[PDB]
Amino acid sequence: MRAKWRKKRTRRLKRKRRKVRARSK
Amino acid sequence: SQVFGVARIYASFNDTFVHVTDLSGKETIARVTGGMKVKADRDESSPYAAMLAAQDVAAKCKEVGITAVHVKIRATGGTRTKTPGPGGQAALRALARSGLRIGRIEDVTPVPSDSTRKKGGRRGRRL
Amino acid sequence: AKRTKKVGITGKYGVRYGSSLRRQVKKLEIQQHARYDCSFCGKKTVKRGAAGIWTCSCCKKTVAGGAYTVSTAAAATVRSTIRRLREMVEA
Amino acid sequence: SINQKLALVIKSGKYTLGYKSTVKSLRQGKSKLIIIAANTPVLRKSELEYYAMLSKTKVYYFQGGNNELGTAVGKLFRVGVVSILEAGDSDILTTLA
Amino acid sequence: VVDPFTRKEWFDIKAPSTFENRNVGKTLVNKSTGLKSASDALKGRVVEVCLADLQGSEDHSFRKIKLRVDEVQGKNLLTNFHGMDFTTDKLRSMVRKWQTLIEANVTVKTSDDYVLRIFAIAFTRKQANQVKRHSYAQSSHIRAIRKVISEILTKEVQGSTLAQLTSKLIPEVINKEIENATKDIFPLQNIHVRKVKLLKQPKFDVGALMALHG
Amino acid sequence: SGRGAPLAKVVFRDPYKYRLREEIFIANEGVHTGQFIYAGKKASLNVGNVLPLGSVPEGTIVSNVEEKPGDRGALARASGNYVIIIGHNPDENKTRVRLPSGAKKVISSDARGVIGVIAGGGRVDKPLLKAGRAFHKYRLKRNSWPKTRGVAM
Amino acid sequence: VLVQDLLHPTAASEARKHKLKTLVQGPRSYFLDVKCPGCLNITTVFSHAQTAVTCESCSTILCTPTGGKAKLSEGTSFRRK
Amino acid sequence: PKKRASNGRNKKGRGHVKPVRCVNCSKSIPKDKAIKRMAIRNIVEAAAVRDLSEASVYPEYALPKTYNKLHYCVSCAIHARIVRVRSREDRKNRAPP
RNA sequence: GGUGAAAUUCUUGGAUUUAUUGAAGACUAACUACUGCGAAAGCAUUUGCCAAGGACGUUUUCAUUAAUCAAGAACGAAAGUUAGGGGAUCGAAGAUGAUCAGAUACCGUCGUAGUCUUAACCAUAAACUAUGCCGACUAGGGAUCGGGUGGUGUUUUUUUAAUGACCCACUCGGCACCUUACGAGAAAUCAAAGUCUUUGGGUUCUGGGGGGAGUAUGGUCGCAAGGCUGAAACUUAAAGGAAUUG
Repeated sequence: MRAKWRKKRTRRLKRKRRKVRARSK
Repeated sequence: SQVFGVARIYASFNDTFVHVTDLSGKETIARVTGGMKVKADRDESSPYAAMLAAQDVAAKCKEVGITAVHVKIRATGGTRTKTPGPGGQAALRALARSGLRIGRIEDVTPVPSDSTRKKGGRRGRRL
Repeated sequence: AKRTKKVGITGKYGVRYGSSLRRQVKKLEIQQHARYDCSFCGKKTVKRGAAGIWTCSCCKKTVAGGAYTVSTAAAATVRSTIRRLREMVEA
Repeated sequence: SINQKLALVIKSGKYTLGYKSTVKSLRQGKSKLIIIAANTPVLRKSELEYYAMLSKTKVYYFQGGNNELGTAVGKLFRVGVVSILEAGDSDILTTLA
Repeated sequence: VVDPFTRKEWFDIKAPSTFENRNVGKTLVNKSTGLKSASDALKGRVVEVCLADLQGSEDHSFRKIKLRVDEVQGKNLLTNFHGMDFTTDKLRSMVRKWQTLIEANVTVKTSDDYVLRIFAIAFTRKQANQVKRHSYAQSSHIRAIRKVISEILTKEVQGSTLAQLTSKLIPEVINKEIENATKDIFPLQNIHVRKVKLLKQPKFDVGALMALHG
Repeated sequence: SGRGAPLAKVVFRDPYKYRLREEIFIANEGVHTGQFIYAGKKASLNVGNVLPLGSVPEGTIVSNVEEKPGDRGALARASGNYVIIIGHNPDENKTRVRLPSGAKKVISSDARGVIGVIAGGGRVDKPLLKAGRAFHKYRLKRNSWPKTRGVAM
Repeated sequence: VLVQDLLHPTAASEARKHKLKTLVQGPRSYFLDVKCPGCLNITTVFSHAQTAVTCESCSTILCTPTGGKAKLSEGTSFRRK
Repeated sequence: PKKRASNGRNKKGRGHVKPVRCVNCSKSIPKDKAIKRMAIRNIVEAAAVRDLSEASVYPEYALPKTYNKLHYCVSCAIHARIVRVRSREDRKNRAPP
């Protein structure tokens, strides 16, 4: 797949992981 | 040394408008659109509609009192196209044939001195 | 030393009322308790005794000003408009 | 424009800064010229002008406040009016009036 | 079913004295019916028409002049200068690559009520025997010309109403001063007056209008 | 107290007797104690003066404008607010004006109104912050605070 | 090109070149002695202006400054000294 | 330790200039790229020139021209307008005809 | 209206349509170019004020003051965010009518955020000549922007004076270009990517097969969105760059 959309795919999952980790803290 | 008029040919893509008027402007006589004569409605800007209606204009125009007519020429302009439509030439020749004398002509398109965003999107119209 | 990092004058409210509100207030409280310069005596002696009223400490003139500043933006432009609009009638 | 003149004047001939001193100078006859600030008050202005018309001293109105009139004359304090007693190296008498 | 085209009463509008001939406008509006008399209805309207039609000289096809009505005298009325333009195509002919365009204006006053804007224009020619294709202006000389031209625009008006103005306009003797003043500053070419229009209209004033018969 | 716009105590000489009769406008922004205040028909268009609405141009900012001739203040009398005269209707001497809501109005040219904005603009820019401040604001107005919600009772 | 002498070139192919890119660097600025209109005595002046010079005794304008060489006003004779 | 990757190829311009939308299809485009043509034609066609001249009041008449500058988006230029595509050598040449 | 064609749509509770005015924002057309400035990002209407800067001129002065630069710092498109204003066109979302097997996509008709501006933030971009900066030296050729020099040159007034504008020759500093390759290069191409196996003029920064990954974690800046700094296990024989046919 394309790089521009890959970037977005990363980003969305990163700010999911931000909530997932910050549920504990 | 005879009576005059003015035509003002607004010929666009997908419609043609040529409505002769009095020398002042407000006193109109016969509107005649592109879609009046023919009833196909994809041929709104076609030659045969514009030549048909151009005689019809002169019919109602002779019925009051018009001999000569100036022929100012216009387009949609502004943001859009700013280039004359298909049926303008169809009109011009047709009205020049059907009875009337022909006065002076010039361009009167609404040409902007740059203005507003054009309709379509940045990446543009595509198919 | 330099006593606090960011609150400044709004640290009197302390922990409360929400950050965005505190900052929002601070934005004004600086201007409210600013010593402004007089238009007449030309010293840094103008304060306010109630919002709207702006006093000169020496000189002792009192100018009608804004809520939290002496010359609020809208006022500043109004005078200029009037200043300009007087030059069509007279000269 | 005018600052350039006063910079030269303030370090060659001689001058005076204040109000009382200016009045004194004006009384005696030494006053060649006065520079009144724009901000300085109307009563004081008119007063100075009245002396000026009697001593026949040429009157100049500065385009700037008292802070500015200090800035011009190379002084780190305000000065509502500056009266001149001797135009030394410069020639500020006939350049303006 | 109505037939409202023919019931309108016929009419004609004539030009002012300061041109050459009066016979121009032949129009219709409406009959003087119950409410809305056509005498006062048509006053606001104007006619844009070529100068060659009312000058008796076919060389001036460009410049279509605008004329507004005020008085009515038995369906054979007199009219007074409203505005002017050049023809759109003429400007586009004037506008070329490999040269510089210079446009300017000023809100000059006449002797009376009439206050207006007048838009001047100039271009830069391939002077005499240039080898280079363009001959561009300097660009301090563009603004320095704009100043001289502006001055000319100013001092040539504050004169006797539209009477002197229109007179100057018809053969454009304004151009000569613009030419010989600018000649030393920059070669130049064309030099016309694009537009003139009334920011401040007249107030009625029948004395100026009706004292212009043949 | 109970009006964020500060007041302006002005003193004229009565024409018809030797005395100083005092009036009290809502102070327009940029006035100072011992500024002169010119009033009436041929007053200057300087901030503080009270001219009839025919005498001003259009685009003009006034405040405290009367609804009709000689009612002594009516519109734009709040802290910060102001009207904008946006054209004459010189026949049957009215003038068309821009009220601080947005909505328009047609009123006599003989209705006076005072030049400029009103002081204390940007009063409501600050948050009231703590209930106490609100209480303090309201106890100099009336007893419409605090307000219990109907859905509770 | 290829083989030539740069020590002794020609005045033709050197006076054309820039002041800095000659063999020995030298200015293109002679000194001129102007005889003014008023007085009979001379005024020794540098060919390039910088400032607007007036006469020695009877103070009137001699030569105005430009982008390069001095603009000597009116009919006034001069020398190369 | 440390290890990764890539990048690519080239062409020339100037700095930045504002765009002018496509006269046909409303795509945005600068003026170094541009692709422009001068539409310079009479109002009348070759067929219309006689029919008019015959019906013309005024001797000599006029017959002006509709002038306008048309800007394309490269995509649309190849769709119709004179641009097409040239060889390895011919794409260096700048002469029109 | 609107397209490839249809529809949505609005229509004598006069629609689209010409002429006379007004209101609001909008953007500086055409001229506008292998044209101009800025450190870049980026900047085109007039006029004024405020400082600033290049080149040029210079028998002016200063006298190695300098070249680049980890840290640290100003600016930094567009889109975003914060609270006001402004809120016309165009228009993420959205609603829609078509299209099609499906269409929440392309085509249409509207339309909230935005586009504009005030004060704050934000720091990324194919921020592109994906070509560090300073210095020197090497091939020709014209054309052009900005000074400068000279010529009994031409042109323009008041024949003539002065400038300007031209023409010619020349020289400095640029935006660049045309022709060769003298050289360089894997080629494409390059007057610099040259003067480098006959390998060293000064200096900063970055890369060491592809992925995993510009991810994880930890710091740090940010209101947030994100930004800077930045691995590992594990996996794999090619990824790739130019050209060559087909």
